[PDB]
Amino acid sequence: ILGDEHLLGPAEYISSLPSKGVREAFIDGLNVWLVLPDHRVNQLKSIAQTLHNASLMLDDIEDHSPLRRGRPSTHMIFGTEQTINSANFLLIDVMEKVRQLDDPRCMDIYLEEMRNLFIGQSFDLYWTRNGECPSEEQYLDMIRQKTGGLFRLLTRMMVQIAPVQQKGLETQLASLSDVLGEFFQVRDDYKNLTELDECKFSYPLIHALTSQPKNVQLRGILQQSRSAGGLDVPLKETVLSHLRQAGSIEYTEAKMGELMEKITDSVVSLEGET
Amino acid sequence: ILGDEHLLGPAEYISSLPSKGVREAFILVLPDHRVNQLKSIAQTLHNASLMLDDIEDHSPLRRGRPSTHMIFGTEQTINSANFLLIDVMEKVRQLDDPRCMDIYLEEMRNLFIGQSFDLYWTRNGECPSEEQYLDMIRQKTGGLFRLLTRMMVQIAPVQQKGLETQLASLSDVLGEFFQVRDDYKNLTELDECKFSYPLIHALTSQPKNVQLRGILQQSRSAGGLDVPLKETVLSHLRQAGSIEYTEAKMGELMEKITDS
Amino acid sequence: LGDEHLLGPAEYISSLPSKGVREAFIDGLNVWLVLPDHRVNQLKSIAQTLHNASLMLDDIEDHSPLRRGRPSTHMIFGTEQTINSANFLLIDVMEKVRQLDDPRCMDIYLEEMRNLFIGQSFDLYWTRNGECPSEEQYLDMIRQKTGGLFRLLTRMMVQIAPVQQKGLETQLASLSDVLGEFFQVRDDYKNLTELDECKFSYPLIHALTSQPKNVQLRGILQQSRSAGGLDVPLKETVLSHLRQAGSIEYTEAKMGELMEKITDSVVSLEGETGSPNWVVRLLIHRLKV
Amino acid sequence: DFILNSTLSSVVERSTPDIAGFCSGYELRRHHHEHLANEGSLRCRTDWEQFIGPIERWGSCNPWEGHFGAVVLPFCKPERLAVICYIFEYAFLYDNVYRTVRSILGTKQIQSKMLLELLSIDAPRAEVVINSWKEMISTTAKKDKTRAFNNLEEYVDYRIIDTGAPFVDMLMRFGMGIMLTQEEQKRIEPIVKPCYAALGLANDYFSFDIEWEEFQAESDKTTMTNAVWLFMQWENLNAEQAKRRVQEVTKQYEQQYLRNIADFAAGEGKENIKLQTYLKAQGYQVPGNVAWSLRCPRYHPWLCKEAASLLHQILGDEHLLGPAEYISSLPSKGVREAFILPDHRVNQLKSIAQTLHNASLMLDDIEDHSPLRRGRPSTHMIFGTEQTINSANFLLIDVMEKVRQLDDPRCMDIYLEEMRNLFIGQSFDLYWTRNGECPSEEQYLDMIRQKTGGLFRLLTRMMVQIAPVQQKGLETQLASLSDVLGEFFQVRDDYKNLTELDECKFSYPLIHALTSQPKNVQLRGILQQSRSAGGLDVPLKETVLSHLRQAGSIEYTEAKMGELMEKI
Amino acid sequence: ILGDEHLLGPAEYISSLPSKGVREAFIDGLNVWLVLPDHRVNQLKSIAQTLHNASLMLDDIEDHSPLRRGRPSTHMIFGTEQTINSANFLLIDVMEKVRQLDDPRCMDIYLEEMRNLFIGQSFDLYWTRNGECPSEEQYLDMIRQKTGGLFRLLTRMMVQIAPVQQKGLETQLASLSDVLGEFFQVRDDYKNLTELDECKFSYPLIHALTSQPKNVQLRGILQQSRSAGGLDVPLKETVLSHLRQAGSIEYTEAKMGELMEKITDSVVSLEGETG
Amino acid sequence: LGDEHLLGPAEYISSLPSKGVREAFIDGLNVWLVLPDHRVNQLKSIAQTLHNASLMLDDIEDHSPLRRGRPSTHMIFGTEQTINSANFLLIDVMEKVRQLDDPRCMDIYLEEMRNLFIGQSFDLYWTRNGECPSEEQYLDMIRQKTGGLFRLLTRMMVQIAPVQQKGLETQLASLSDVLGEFFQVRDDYKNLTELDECKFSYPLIHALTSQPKNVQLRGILQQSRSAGGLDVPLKETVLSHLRQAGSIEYTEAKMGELMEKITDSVVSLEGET
Repeated sequence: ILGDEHLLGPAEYISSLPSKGVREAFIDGLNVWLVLPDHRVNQLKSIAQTLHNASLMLDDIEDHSPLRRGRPSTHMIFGTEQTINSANFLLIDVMEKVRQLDDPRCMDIYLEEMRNLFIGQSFDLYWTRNGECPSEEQYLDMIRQKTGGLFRLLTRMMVQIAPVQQKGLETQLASLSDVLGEFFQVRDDYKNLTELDECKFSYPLIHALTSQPKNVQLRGILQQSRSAGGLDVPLKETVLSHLRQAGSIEYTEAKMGELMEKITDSVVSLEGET
Repeated sequence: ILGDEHLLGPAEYISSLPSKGVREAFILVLPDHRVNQLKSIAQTLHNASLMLDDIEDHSPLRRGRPSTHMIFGTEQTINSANFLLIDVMEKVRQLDDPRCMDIYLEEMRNLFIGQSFDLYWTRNGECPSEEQYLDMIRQKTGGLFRLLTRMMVQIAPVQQKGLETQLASLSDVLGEFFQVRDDYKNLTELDECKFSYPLIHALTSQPKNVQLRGILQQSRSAGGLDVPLKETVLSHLRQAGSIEYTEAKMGELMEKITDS
Repeated sequence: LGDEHLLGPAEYISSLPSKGVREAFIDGLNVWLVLPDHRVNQLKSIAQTLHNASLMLDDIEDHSPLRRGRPSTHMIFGTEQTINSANFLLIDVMEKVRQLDDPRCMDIYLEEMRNLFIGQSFDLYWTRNGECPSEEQYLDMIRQKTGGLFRLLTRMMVQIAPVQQKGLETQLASLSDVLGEFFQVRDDYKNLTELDECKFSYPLIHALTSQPKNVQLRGILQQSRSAGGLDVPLKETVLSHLRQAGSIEYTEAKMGELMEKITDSVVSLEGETGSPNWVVRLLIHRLKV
Repeated sequence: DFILNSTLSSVVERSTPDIAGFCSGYELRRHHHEHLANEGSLRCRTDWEQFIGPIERWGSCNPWEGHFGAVVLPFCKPERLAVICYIFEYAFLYDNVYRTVRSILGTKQIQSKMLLELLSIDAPRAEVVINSWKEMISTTAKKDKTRAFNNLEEYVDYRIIDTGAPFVDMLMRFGMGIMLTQEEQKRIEPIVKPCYAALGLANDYFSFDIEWEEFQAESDKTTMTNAVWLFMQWENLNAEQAKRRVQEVTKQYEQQYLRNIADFAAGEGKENIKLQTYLKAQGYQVPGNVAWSLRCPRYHPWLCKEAASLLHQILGDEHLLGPAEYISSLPSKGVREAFILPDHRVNQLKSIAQTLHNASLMLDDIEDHSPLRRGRPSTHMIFGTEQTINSANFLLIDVMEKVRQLDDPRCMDIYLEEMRNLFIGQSFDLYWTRNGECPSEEQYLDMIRQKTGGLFRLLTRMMVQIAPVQQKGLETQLASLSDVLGEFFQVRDDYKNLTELDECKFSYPLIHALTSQPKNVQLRGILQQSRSAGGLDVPLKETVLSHLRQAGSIEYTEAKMGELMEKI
Repeated sequence: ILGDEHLLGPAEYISSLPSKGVREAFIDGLNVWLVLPDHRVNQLKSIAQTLHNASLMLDDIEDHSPLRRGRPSTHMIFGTEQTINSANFLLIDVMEKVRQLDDPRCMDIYLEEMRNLFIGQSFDLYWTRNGECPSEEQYLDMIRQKTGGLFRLLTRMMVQIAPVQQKGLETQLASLSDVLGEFFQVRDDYKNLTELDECKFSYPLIHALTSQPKNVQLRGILQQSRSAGGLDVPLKETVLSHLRQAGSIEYTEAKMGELMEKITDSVVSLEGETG
Repeated sequence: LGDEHLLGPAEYISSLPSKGVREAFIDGLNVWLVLPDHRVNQLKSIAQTLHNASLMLDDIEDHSPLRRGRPSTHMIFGTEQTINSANFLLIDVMEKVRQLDDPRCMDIYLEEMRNLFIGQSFDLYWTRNGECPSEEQYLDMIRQKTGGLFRLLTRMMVQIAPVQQKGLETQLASLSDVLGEFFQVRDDYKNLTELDECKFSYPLIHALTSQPKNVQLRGILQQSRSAGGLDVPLKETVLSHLRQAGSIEYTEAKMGELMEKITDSVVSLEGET
């Protein structure tokens, strides 16, 4: 009838797994600049945790990943439909917490940044389904919304409840959020490749396909993955060998270095201001 | 990337299919603009529900035409449904009333609990009772009607404030009637092992019927039933006396719906 | 037609390494019942054939690729041929009971095989439909499935036994029933401690009963049902859910109680006979201690 | 203190330089808590006649120092001391070995009582003694006494195990209980044997005197295999000359053992006390053997009584009968009922036929992957495969309850033989169906005489047995009729299923097509496609029909029916 | 134990099937202008028939077509591997057939034309497997080589075998053959579409995908075709409705009319510089 | 445009590591036949291209995901593109045989290719239908399938060979057939000692012939035929059956007997020259 045990089951499962906690560390780091009450910071951390959990729950069915952190995924314990149902309700649940922050403007930020996140994820899903390689500009504009969406969403809701005074620090913090969202995705791509199964594009894999327009081997191992469903170890070694010859990994290291210089410059400028 | 063509695609496709407009016809002296706003909210919520339900039932067709997940994929349809929820959120905001927000959130919570119970019963093959099944369809199906009626009463010019309870009861009875009718007009005209009022009566009145339970189990681990198996299921339901046990419910619900 | 293709699946399973629990049980009971070597060997053949047919059928109805580490009979001869050989083995055993020179041995056979088939039918119904039985229902079933061959052999031995030893029948039947319960709870314990076919057990029943709201265990069991077996990480999660409800200790308590009953019954039998039975107690030692 | 605490046991005090010219100044110890060792043999003896039977041999017991297991090895732990005396007495009496059947059951109760107590305390510690026990018993069995052997050097290593040294050795191992590595044993095996041989050779040497009398008593005895008696034929002498011969021969190689203790393990690595203590333990028993064997009754029996006198102080049936009633509710044709004596006997036979046919149909539907039967869903789609198999087996068991009420023992054998033939036929059918093997015409016709004519033969023979005595000369005629009738039914079924083989079943027309045309590759390819994919699509079926009709196989089939029909 | 019975086998089942005789009729067509003897005509016709049979046998495998002319395909009676083997041997058989024409240049012609045919087929396969939409120019270039290759082969060998005199009328005949193959392919596409199961790109489909690079529905249905290895009736009707809105069935009739104008002009021109 | 899709699979299979048995055999024959270097390189090109096409096709017709520890060609380019490239390779070699400046070099090519295709056809038919050939039938097949390239190369070399080389035609051809037979038996031995594609071999044919009633072996072979391959315990069971039947010793004796003929033929050829 009404027990609400089949709704929060999947939500509670994913919320009891090991996690890095980068989203909460970002809030803690920002709270130094914007002095805020512990109550508000904890509310924002809960919001970020719920949004992250919903995103993780959804992005596992769309990747057919049986395991998460060595533990089984949520849809392998509850079912795909139940996981979708709980994830679509976590959006409503967060909607009641943004409304408890006592600010009419906080709902506008929520409703705009969520739309940006959904646009980015929609583009990622399209490029995954239809194997169309995007340009570097396109890929860098997706991950500034798909991954930098949560950081920007948290930042804009925190400079609004920030006590008076500091209001000028809006553009700088937003740029920091975007650069961090870019860095945290290039880093994950580099880590995953140097140390693709679901035929997912990455920054190193676009450079290879762009610099080498006549590489017919790469474009065929990229299609065997789509057709069969995944690449075995012998084919993954071939893909890594093809990427090692185009200088894609060096390109990725250069991009990461360039991004980190921007991060440190923004941090030093912000520290100078405050 | 500032495009909306891969996010709004499935939403436009599901809104182009032919419909019956039950929710719109359901929709207190209200100004016309408010009525159009409420109709848009109802339509968008129904479209999202259909988009999600077609996936959770592996239905290749909807009203004769293809389903949304066979033209755009599963994941894109899911993303579009989530953004449709966000868009309904935006639409409720424009109604210019603080108290519509709480109504929307509470009704969505109830609708999701009902759908969760339905999904649990369908996946695990656990047969609900009469009371549990009749309480699940007061939320999964009557949730939209209750949501709309509570929203309409609030933004209606004063006077009509004591009729919230009566209209809510009317909405619950209406949702029950719709679900029981759709159960009836599906056997007196299953492949995903969906329970129903006739099926529950048959399985409860007969605690030792092994044939029906075996056919249902075959349906579960086959992806669906063929024509002979569906025919024997119908014969079992007809012999158990559940086609007119359901016809008594449809009359009893019509008695309540007529009174209030 | 020259035989073969019929007693080939039967001979493949008779050439595999075994243990000899039933044979040792017969030799342990013979010191109390006292039978000629001919009759004891005939009963050994009957028990061996019946156990082999049971294993042949169990492998098919469990989708088990291997048995004792070696390939199964139906992966070398086909499902249909194995079924045919198993059906013929029942007719073959029914030819050996007739050579025991007793009309009353046929009634015992035909009345205990019915109980065997009833217990196995309930096992199959619960496995296929996903229904979870109660502890009483589960314990009663394994008193007919696993403790039926022991009872069958026992009731045949107390009928060919020379005149006098015939009042010791109810005690021996109870001993066989408790042995059949013990041999199944032990396997249930051993498999878990060190579900691919959605098989129920004492720990799993306890976990499902004590926790009416554990939605994760009921979820992984359904995943197993809908995927033809669990993976190793899901198996570890199922096993971990069974150490938080106390199922592993509940199974050991049941095992201890069963062993106490076995020891009490053996002591009573060794007292109402006058002969200490040092071969059945070595079998008890080989089991747990 | 993890060393040998020899405070509970002490050496024997004797002023002589050495008794009987053996074991000069060796530690022949005696245990002060020896009272447990005494009953150990007596408790065993009480078990024997209670399980095996009466004894007339007294055994091993002397008024002097003590038992052979007492003097030789008193270095046991206080608790694990009497369990060994139980083993020794059985071994010291086993060499000599309806009521015969009862005697055997007694043996299984002695070879398990000793095993129980020994294994109970510690199995890995225990397993050593049984492992040595297994090979020890077997070795002496193989050596035939009628066949002789060669020089004493090759003799001793047979004898060192034949009477058996490692037996006492493995109990000493059982005394202190250190597990030893596998390969390190091998290099020290030639270290222990010189001690073992000298240890073992004494036993027989003292025991020679009593072994002699036995040969004269037994005529059939071929040889008294014994080391010292081997000198009697090899080096012919009076008698006591051979007793002198080895009196110091063993004495000569034990002196070697003192070196081995002080050698490399305890030499260069003198500060390696964990290993150096291990070596010493082995050489303690040696003085023990000569003590007891000196004058004991077992070896010198003159004491007899003097030794004895001095020493006297579920409701069920719903998941079983679920697939069976479903298949019995589907429409039938009444072919076997019409084929089938007072009315009750006829009804009993009709019930038997119906149940057997239902079981056959249930089993056959599973092995055809056929979802439908008479337009109605098959049984394995309402109850599954395993439940249907269970019900099919129980139906075979149940028919037996029906057969036994016909009041005829010679109806219990007809049923079994006919079912054997039915299963043979079905086995050949299944083998040909699976392993893509086309039978010949004769093989196919033989198979369908048993798979399909088995039921008719069974019913006819049962009816002849049941029927009044006068009309019993038919039998053969009716059986031949039934065989032809079943053949006709099978050929008809093959013919009709073609005019108007989704599982690649060999029919009568198909065999003709395959045999008359050895070079037809299209038909064979289509059959293999059916085997692999699972079945045939409609144009494939039409091309199969075209290939069969071109070869004139349907006209062949119709000729068989007219031939079969004429015989009927 | 030396019979050639499992090799020639698949090559006879495909020959037994009914045909339309386009290649034979074409061979008869250029024979009035070239006037070469009957035995040479029969040899050329046998070469063309064998090449067409090999092409059909390979094509049916590379598309999973259970049926051909209403009857089952060759790889459902002999399997895939034996069909591939027979297709590979039919090339060698055709090349034994060519040397009997008693002209060294026939071998060079044959080798060049088969190189072109294999290039065209390679591009067709790459576009089909990788889900890459060709442009109009690329598609028209491919169908000029894959489909017009056989006609060009036959006409180039015919103008070489034929009795002396007339030799300058080679380029015109090659142009005619290329245009004719283009027409055959476009006609086949139109007939199939009006009256992509294996994700095959056509002229109307290319036009629709080029005209509206925002139609996500068409692209999604084309991807569903690839994912499920085929399209059902409602999805095919939806694709046809999409093509009947972007003016793809009308942009195809103009191409066919232009190809007929070219064919008629080429025939007329090749009727003036002869007798 | 270009041939980037037609020569893809050919170049990929050329890149992979090889042994060089064909090139070594050509070099070995050269000491008797004394061809110029240019012709020897032309023949090496022909042999390499033919071998590569053969491997490309064999991997397809045997569902082998791997080749020498590296991914197969049809796992990178698809089955259709690989078949197309193999056919173009068959075409391309015929443009190389035509560059040897001898009309008679083409009839040899056509006849030996016919023989090779016949042998492979019998192999494929036996594999698909699950029919066990006889020893004579099996040995006649491999004398054409794997003894075909050797015979082709030998005949072309003797045809190009500068004058003389009269009697060195039949002896060298017999050497080629024996050598191909020995290579196939050696490969069968190696595969066995250190079945997934239901492939018959000398040990397996011997076992199924010496034992007319071994039902277990036939059942395991049918299970391999149906399921798609043998998992490890079933492969161990087949190996145990073969060891019990004595097939391994039969194979080793056959290998020794073939090597004796190889040695005698080589000694005789050296003796004549």
